[PDB]
Amino acid sequence: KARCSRKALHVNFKDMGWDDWIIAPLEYEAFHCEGLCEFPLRSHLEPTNHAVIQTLMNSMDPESTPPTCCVPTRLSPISILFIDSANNVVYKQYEDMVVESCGCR
Amino acid sequence: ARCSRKALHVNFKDMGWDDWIIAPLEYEAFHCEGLCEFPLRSHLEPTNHAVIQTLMNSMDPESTPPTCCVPTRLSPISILFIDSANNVVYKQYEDMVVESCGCR
Amino acid sequence: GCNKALCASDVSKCLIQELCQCRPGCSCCKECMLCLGALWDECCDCVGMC
Amino acid sequence: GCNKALCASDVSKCLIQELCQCRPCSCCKECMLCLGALWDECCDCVGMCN
Ligand SMILES: [Ca+2]
Ligand SMILES: [Ca+2]
Ligand SMILES: [Ca+2]
Ligand SMILES: [Ca+2]
Repeated sequence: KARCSRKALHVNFKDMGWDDWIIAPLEYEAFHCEGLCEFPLRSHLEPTNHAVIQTLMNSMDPESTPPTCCVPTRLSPISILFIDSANNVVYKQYEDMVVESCGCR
Repeated sequence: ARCSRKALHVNFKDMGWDDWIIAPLEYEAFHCEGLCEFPLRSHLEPTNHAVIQTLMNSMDPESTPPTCCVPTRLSPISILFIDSANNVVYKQYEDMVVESCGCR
Repeated sequence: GCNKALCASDVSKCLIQELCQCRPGCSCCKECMLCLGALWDECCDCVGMC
Repeated sequence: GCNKALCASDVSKCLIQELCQCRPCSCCKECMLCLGALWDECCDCVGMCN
């Protein structure tokens, strides 16, 4: 079981039933964040003070305090061409579509 | 049951920090815990990535794991402590108390 | 009232379009129904807009 | 290595004081001051052993 890390996550819009409104792209690489969050956190990644304290408490007693969680801490956009609710054709940059870094929070 | 803010009392002596923190002796930090499943409540201010991952997890939980409940807003507290050089310092520490939780 | 098997796809579609996010305490109450279409009946509870 | 039992509290102390959060190395020496007698035993928890 690895420490918190960015990992593959392929998104297929047709698989998700979004081919009836998304024209392009039909797939993209989104990534996801998963893995152990335990003392020591990767300190060069600047975890929040809260997460440092919570990780210390979870190391003190993992039966009393739960661990922090591996999540996206930076994300980036992709552009999508799609048909909106009103049948306009739209090319739009969707924010926060792709994980760029993971971290324990 | 869903992602929410729960109590978490921090006692500095219990963690070994009494030798350098003068005050306060303890504070309420809170923590974030609970399920992140479809539908993510828009009060969880979810990112687009989380909405997508949540939909994928809902469709095939064996292939895609759920998003996770974490702090999304935090507030500070002030601490009076002794630093490594033996100065006494009163300082606001950022990101010490959970104000809101959300699936990310 | 929220059929997660029936509703997850189209409800998520509307969310990432930043629809069905205004609280009814209402602005988007209608642009949400437009996005859900026939599934407004079967999926309004998924966002409580009813 | 990094003895978690021996190091967790003192390393956490240094982290929340915003020390030991660089990489090889500017902040190297204020981190060492903060870990003090535990530098040998714990420098690996923050990757500063040089
Ligand atoms: Ca569809
Ligand atoms: Ca101590
Ligand atoms: Ca219908
Ligand atoms: Ca020593």
